[PDB]
Amino acid sequence: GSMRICIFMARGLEGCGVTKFSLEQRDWFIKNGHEVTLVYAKDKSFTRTSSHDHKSFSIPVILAKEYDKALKLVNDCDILIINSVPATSVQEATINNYKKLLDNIKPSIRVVVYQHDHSVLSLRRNLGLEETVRRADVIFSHSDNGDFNKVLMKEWYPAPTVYNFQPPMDIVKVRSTYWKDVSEINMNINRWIGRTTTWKGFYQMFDFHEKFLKPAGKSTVMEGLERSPAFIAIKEKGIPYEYYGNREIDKMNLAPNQPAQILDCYINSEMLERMSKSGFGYQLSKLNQKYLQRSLEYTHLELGACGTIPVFWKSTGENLKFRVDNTPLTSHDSGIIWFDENDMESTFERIKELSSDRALYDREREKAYEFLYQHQDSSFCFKEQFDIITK
Amino acid sequence: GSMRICIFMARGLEGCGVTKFSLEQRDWFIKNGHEVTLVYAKDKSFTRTSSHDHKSFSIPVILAKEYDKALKLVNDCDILIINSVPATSVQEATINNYKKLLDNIKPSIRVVVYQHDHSVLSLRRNLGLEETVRRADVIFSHSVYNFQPPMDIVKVRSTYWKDVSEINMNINRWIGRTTTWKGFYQMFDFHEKFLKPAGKSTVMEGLERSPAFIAIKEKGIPYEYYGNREIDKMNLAPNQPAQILDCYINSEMLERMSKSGFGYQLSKLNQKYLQRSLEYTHLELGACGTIPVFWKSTGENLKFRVDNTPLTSHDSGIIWFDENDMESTFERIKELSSDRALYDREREKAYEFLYQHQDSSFCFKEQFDIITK
DNA sequence: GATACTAGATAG
DNA sequence: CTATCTGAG
Ligand SMILES: O=c1ccn([C@@H]2O[C@H](COP(=O)(O)OP(=O)(O)O)[C@@H](O)[C@H]2O)c(=O)[nH]1
Ligand SMILES: O=c1ccn([C@@H]2O[C@H](COP(=O)(O)OP(=O)(O)O)[C@@H](O)[C@H]2O)c(=O)[nH]1
Ligand SMILES: [Cl-]
Repeated sequence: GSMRICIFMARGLEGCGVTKFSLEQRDWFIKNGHEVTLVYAKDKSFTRTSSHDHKSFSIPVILAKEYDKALKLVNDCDILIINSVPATSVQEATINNYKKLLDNIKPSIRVVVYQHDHSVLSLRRNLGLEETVRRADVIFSHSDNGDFNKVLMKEWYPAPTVYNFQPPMDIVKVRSTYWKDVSEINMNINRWIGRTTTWKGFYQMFDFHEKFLKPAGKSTVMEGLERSPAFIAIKEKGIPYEYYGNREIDKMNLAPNQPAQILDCYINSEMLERMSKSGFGYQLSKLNQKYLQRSLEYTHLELGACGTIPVFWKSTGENLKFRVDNTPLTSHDSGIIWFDENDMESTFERIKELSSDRALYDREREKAYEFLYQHQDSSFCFKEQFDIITK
Repeated sequence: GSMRICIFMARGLEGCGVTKFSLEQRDWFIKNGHEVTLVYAKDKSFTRTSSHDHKSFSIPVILAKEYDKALKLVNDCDILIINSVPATSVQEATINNYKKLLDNIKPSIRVVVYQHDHSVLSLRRNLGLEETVRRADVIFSHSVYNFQPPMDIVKVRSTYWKDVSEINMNINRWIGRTTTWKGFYQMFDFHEKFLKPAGKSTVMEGLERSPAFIAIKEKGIPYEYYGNREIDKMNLAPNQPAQILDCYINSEMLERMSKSGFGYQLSKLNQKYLQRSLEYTHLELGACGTIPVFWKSTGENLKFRVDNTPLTSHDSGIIWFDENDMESTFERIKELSSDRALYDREREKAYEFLYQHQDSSFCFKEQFDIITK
């Protein structure tokens, strides 16, 4: 009903899914007639702060020394949406003032908390999440069976209702901006996008390239594999690769019989353009079923929306439920290739078929785009969330 | 016996440690009967070029358009000492001519290369380091032979050492640069929690402006900034924030330090970069007559030149600043500020220890012998 | 195969 | 502070 919305990332602007969600959320609220202020605590900085285009509208605030500025911001809205909380690495002043903010927000402001993390390992790396949840008037999580719901919430309430949510994207806009004529897509390029955490399936991508793609003369690119501590393991296993920074992308060896070409971190818009011209995009996220309900990740949606053939993790499609009828995603003729770890041959065979038949290729991606649109477009999902928020 | 030495700073004259080493090296060679020419590439300019007194003899050359001039200079010596190489921010003409230079000097010239960098991050900003190693006849590193950047400690004392009666015990002077391992955050902290409340004053010289100040501000650290122009407007009275000087003239700082109760050099060098090498700012404190306050782990990681034992295992008169127990550090400082006799006793100790550890008379002799045979 | 997941230092 | 590089809990 035409309200003022303050979207708050108290952990900081990290540049990944929480930042992307906040940006898509802002867009939806603006598109639907509401006013939005996007605020983030800058007490902690992150590598991917520039990955998304937010600087022309985001408002940074140092919780440690600008409590007053933060307080006026969060209190100048009708609905306060908190998508992240301070990390366990911040100084006492930061968590102290954050907690102080929670206590001094007008009682009338509707506080909505979205928990974006899955594993308890990540959930524990938060400070003030308990007081955040206690002040929340509405709470969303990615799964009724996840650690947030089954571990933390039971720990705090031995209780408010926790609603499920999917992180939506304006899939129409992405396509309108990057979709390419199939004739301009290089069937030899296989592009994986993700992060350096085991459940993103980087090991499986290296394995698939070594056993099927490389031998078949194809090229593999992996974007987003930052050299964080987790990357140490890739070095210890002795996996072959060629690493490139963001200022040396054009110096990437995209010829056959080459190791996987790795990119550190990417600018979202630049990646979408490269992907729109890539034969196959890979998103191998493979979370434990307990974390899956209806949520695909932004990288899943980005593949389908930009026009490449999406290659997803089978068990992920099997354990996720289509938004329209709650049926497994794998039960639909979506055009998506469900990467099978125990049978990569069939996976590569499907890829071969598509690579040699532009018509079949085009038909299949059109199916993927419409399937993904129906499943997680902002026009549907944010409306569901809005109804729950204003319930 | 006497020889012609050309000291070449191909990166340019930055005005810090490499520049200081080059000038001290020139002094030692000249002092020991050798002819010296000091050459530097002016392709890249720097802020602290005038920090050290070199204009009366230094020879600038633009590698990009004075190759012939450069070639005749570096070829006009018996020993060529290369103390720095071109930065990656130089135009192709600069590095191209530098490599060409290495390939055209007489094969008979002894080329000595000194690697002053510590972290690999500083190394990756060096060009032509490949061909430099190839042409090099002798190579030195801080931690291939090891070396310590020596200074003529006795000469500094002789020029600035003041009677304890002339020293202001309330002044705490930190010297360094705007890079976290120089320990400026610890100095700010120490002033806030111990020095300021005790009515003491703190001056921090060398903190050049940089993006790091964005972080200093965000942390809400109080400070008053001064350019080398209005050093006269510096408020040294009690109850003041740390007083910062952006850049300093070496000779001027030594004079200021010689009259300061305590000098601080809080560089924290990971044990990997530490072997025997202290920095010039370390030596400068002990040489001008102030009480040196150094970083504890730095002294624990470094080995004394005389017997290879940790510096901290000696009764050196040096106050080892302990981030984990700053109160004890402050109590040590108070103790010395109260008894001028004890104060004099400790610095005399510091001077002799530092002299024995890294005076040019010892270190440059050691390096010359390595260079010779 | 914890492939079960997720800093610290230094230069400009 | 951001970008970049080493190599952990
Ligand atoms: O270096 C990177 C890494 C990620 N992203 C984007 O950040 C979002 C990450 O959301 P997702 O839920 O897919 O992954 P996660 O939040 O778990 O990293 C997606 O829009 C990615 O395209 C980006 O622009 N650059
Ligand atoms: O603004 C400044 C900064 C430094 N120095 C001098 O430059 C040298 C720096 O060498 P050091 O090894 O102490 O540290 P670096 O700056 O080379 O890492 C010392 O003689 C300092 O006194 C100076 O004269 N002015
Ligand atoms: Cl220098």
